Amino acid sequence: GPTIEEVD
Amino acid sequence: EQVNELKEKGNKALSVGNIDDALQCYSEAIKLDPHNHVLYSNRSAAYAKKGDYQKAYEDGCKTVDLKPDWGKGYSRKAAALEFLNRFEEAKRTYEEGLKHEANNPQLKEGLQNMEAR
Ligand code: NI
Ligand code: NI
Repeated sequence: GPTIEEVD
Repeated sequence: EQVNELKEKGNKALSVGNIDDALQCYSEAIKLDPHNHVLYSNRSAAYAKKGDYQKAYEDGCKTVDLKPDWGKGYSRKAAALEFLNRFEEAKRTYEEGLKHEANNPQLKEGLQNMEAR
């Protein structure tokens, strides 16, 4: 599944 | 600083698994600073974690609209498209991002994944 990148 | 404050509050809520609280924090910050791409990118992430991929997509699109040179916005948009099973568009989004940040590893990986499906 797609990766949800960390928030900034 | 107030915007950063709300963003941090949102990041913390997200860190403890309170996604709805995170969305509320990011949305309040967005009201104060509607041109802040970081807020839309973070809200896109929260919506994706929640499983509302249409809203994750809308926020990823807004991130790209506001800051087209930022590769991560295309990753937000493209990830939402993948969840939405719109892979052709996801692939083109990674490609579009690479026209702005050619050496971005996440976009390169995304493109590679879409080219391997
Ligand atoms: Ni404006
Ligand atoms: Ni462009």
